[PDB]
Amino acid sequence: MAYSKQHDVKSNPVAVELGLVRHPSERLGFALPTADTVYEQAIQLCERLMEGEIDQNGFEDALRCLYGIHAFRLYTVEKLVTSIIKQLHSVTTNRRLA
Amino acid sequence: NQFEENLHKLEEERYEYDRHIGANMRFIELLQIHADKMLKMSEVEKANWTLPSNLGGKSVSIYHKVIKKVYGKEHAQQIIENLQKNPSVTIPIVLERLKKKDREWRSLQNHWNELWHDIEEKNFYRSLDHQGVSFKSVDKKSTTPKFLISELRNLAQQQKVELSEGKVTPSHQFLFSYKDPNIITDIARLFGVFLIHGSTHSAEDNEKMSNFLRSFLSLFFDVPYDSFIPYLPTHFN
Amino acid sequence: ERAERDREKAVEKGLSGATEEDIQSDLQLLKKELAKK
Amino acid sequence: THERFNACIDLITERRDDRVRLATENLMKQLGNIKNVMDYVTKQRKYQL
Amino acid sequence: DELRRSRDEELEIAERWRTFLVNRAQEEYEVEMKAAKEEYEYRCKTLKEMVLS
Amino acid sequence: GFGKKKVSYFYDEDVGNYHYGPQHPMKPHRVRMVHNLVVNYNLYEKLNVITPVRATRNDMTRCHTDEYIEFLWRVTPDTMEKFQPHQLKFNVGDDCPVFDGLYEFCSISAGGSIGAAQELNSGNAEIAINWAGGLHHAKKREASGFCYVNDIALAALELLKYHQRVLYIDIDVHHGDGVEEFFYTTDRVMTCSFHKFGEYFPGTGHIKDTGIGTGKNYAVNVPLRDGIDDESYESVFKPVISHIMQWFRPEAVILQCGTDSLAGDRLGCFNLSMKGHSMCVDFVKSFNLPMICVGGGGYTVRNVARVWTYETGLLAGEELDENLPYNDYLQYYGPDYKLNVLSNNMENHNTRQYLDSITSEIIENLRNLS
Ligand SMILES: [K+]
Ligand SMILES: [K+]
Ligand SMILES: [Zn+2]
Repeated sequence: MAYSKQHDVKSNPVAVELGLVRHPSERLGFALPTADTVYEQAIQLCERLMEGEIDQNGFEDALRCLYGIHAFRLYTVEKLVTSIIKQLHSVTTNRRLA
Repeated sequence: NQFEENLHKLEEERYEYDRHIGANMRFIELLQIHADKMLKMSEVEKANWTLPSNLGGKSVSIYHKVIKKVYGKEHAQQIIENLQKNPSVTIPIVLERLKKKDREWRSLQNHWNELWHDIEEKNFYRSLDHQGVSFKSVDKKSTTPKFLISELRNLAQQQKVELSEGKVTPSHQFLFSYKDPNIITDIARLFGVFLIHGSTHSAEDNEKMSNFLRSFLSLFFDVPYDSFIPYLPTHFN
Repeated sequence: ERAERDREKAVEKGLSGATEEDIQSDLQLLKKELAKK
Repeated sequence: THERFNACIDLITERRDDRVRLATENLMKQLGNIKNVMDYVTKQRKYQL
Repeated sequence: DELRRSRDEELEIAERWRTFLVNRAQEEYEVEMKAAKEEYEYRCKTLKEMVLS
Repeated sequence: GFGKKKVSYFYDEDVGNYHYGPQHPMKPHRVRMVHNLVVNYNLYEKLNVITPVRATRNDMTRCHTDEYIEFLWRVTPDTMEKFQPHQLKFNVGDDCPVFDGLYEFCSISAGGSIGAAQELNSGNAEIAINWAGGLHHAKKREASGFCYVNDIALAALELLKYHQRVLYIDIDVHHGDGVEEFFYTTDRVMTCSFHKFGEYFPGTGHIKDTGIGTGKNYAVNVPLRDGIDDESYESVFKPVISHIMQWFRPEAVILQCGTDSLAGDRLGCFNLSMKGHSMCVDFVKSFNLPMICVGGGGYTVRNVARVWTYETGLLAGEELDENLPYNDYLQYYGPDYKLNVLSNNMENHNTRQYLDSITSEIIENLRNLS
C-alpha cells in the first residue's frame, strides 16, 4: 500500500488550477532516496540518519511522506540499535561465554 | 497534541470572518427588495411609507446584529428608528454603507487566506499522529535491561505458581518467529553502518563485534556467510 | 513569540466595523435629507 | 541592455502573469458557483408552490 | 392565488439578486487585475531606477 | 407517474446565521456549509428541499413546561439582568448561553423535526432529513448541554399517531439523556444509545439503566471506551441492532447522526472514519422502514460538513465523486481537498472480551422482549 499511494493517487484538478495543491516530499529540506520498493528507501533513510546526513525531524518527515501514520514504531530505531550494541559489548567481554 | 490545537485555532479564525460576511450579506439581500420596491412607486407614497417592527423579514435578530456590528451599539437605535419610521430616506444610505463594508471584509479575507494556508500545511500532517510522541518514552522504559530481566523473572515466578496450581504451563515463556531470511541481512547492514559511523567505541571493538556478529548470525539463523560480507567490514581503519 | 502574538491581533482588528468619521458622515447625511421633508 | 537585466524583467513579468492567471481563474469558478446557487433557488421556489 | 403571487415575486427577486452577485464578482476581479498591473509597473520602474543608480 | 420516491430535505436559509458565543464549540454555521456542497454536487436534483414551518409556543410545550418556554420566548441578551432567578432555575448561562435569536433558532430546529414527522405520517416520503435538529440533551424542565428544545421527542409524539412502535438510535459519542428520560417508562418507544461511559458527560447511561415501570427492558445502553475503531464498532453495532429489529419489531426509526464520534474531533474521543461512520447509516437504511435522520453533535466543522454531505448523498441513493467541487468554503478542506475523513493511530481500549461480554448481556436483556 505504501507503493500504491506513492504512485497511484491523483490530485483534485480544481485545487490544481487555483494553485492550492502542495505535496510534501517535493518539499522536505533534502531529497528522497529512489529505489524499486519503498522498503529500500526506508532502509536508505535509516542508514542516512545513522550516518548524520539527516536529523531526527527530517527522518520522521520522510517516513511520513513514505508510509503515512503506520511508521511511528521506527522513530526510535537509532536508539534501539544503540541498545543492541550495548548487549553485544557484554557478550563480547564475558570470558567464559567464548 | 499541540498540532490539533493549532488546527482548531485556525478553523476558529476562518469561521469568524465567514460568519461576519455571511450575516452582512443576508441583511443586504433583505434591503435589496425594499430598494427595488421604492424605485417603483409614486413620489407621494415614498413619504407615507413605513416598515413594521420586523423590517419586512422573518428574523429580526440577524438584522439588529448586523446594524449593531456596523454602526456600534451607541448609534444603532437611531438607525433602527429611522429605518422603521421613514424608510425612503434611510434605506439607500444604509445599503450603500453595508456594501462598502462587505467589499472591505472580502478583501481582508482574501489577504489572510494564504497565511492560513501555509499555517495549515505546516501543522496538518503530524496531527493524525497522537501516538508518535507518546512512544519516545514507553519504548525507553521497555528497552531498559532492568525491565527485561524483571519481566522475565515475573513470568518465571508466575509460571512456577501455575505449575504448583496443577495447571498446564509450557516450558518456554517466549515464542518468537523469524520467517523472512533476508531481514537479518538488512539488520546486519544497519549494524555495519552504525559500527563505522558510531562515535562511541574504538576500531578494534567494532572489528571484534563485526566478526562475532558475522559468525553468530550466519550460524544461528543458518544464512549463508557470503551475504554478510559487504555490510560487516573486517578492517575498520 | 512576538510574531504570532502579533498576527493574532492583526487578524482581530480585521473586522472592526465601520469607522467614526464614516458614521458621522452617514448621520449628517441622514439629518440633511430629513430636513428636505 | 539585452542582458541579465532583461532576465530580471522577464522574471518579474512571470510574477505578474501568474497573478493575472490566478485572478482570471478565480472568476470563472465563482461564476459557476453562482449559476449553481440560482438554478437551485429557482427549482426550489417552484416545488414549494 | 396567494401562492402564485408569492412565487412570482420570489422568482423576480432571485433574478435581481443574481445580477448583484455577478457584478460583485466582476468588481472584485477588476480590483485585483488593476492592482497587479500597477504593482508590476512600479516594480519595473523601481528596478530601472535602481540599475541606473 | 409519481415515479420513485425522493428524500425530503428540510433547510431554512436563516439557520446558518445564529452564533452562540465567543469561542463556543457549537456553530450552527456548519449547516450552511453542508448545503453549499449539496448545491455544488448538483445533489438537489435528487432531493425535495422544503422550507420548514417555524414551530410556535403551543407546539413546544407538548414536552416542556410553560415557564421554561416562556423564559425562552421572553429573554434577550440585553435584558437578562432581570432574569437571574430564571438562569439558576433553567440551567442557562455558562454552557448553554443566552444569545441573539435563541427562540428563533429553537423554532427552526423544532419545525424541521415536526415537518419531517408529518411528511412520514402523510406518505409523501420514506426518508426525511433535517440536520439542524437532533438536540438530544434537553430536558423537560431545563436546558442541558448545548440544547434548548428537544425536538426528537416532538417528532416521536407526532409519529405515534399512526405507528405503534418507534425506535430511536443514537450514535453521538455522548449519552442521549433527554430522549431517554422522556420515554423511560413506556414500551412504545425503544431507545438505544452507544456512548463513552466513564469520567464523561453527562455521566449517565450505565448498562443497568434499562427502564422502569412498563418500560422495563425498553432502553439500551452500550458503554464503550476510548479509541474504538470501525471494525470493533461494527462488531458491537450490527448484532445489537439486528436483534432489536428482530424482537422489538418497530415501524419507524429516528436515527441521530452525531459526528463528534469521528477521529480528530474537538470533544469526542473515538476513532471512526467517514466509512466507519457511514456504515451505521447504511445498515439502518437497509431494513426498509420509515426513517428520520437528524443532526446532533460535531465540533470540527470541516469533518462534519464532509460527513453529512456524504451521508446525504448516500441516503438519496447516489454515489458522489471524491473530489470536492468548487464551493464557497473550499479553503476549509485542505490539503487533500477530498470527500473523506481519516482515522488516526490513537490506541484502542476496547478489548475483544469486553465487547463480547456486553453484547451477550444486552442480548439476554432483549430476549426478555416479545
Ligand atoms: K449515544
Ligand atoms: K422506553
Ligand atoms: Zn455529542
